[PDB]
Amino acid sequence: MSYADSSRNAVLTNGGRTLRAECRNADGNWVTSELDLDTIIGNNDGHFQWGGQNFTETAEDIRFHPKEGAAEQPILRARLRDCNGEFHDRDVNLNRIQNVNGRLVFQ
Repeated sequence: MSYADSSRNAVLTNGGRTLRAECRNADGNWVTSELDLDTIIGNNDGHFQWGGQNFTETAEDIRFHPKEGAAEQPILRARLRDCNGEFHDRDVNLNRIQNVNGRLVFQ
């Protein structure tokens, strides 16, 4: 499924630039993994782009929701600024992020 399947203590850090979460590895051990969103997440005029990087420079009000309601769906929403210079709150499915033996990687 995703890293969320075996992740906890998932909170955004650095102002929504770092995704910190504790995910179990292939052995079952809980590993604290951190993925710089700003390193693999981009904002395309109000649209999250997996593999963009530097989205935080055009993103504001970044709030991470690892376990959304009873759905426990990891989604990240923030205000995405467009090339014109406006802002529109968007949301992205962090389910793309999986855990490989104790590491967080986007897919």
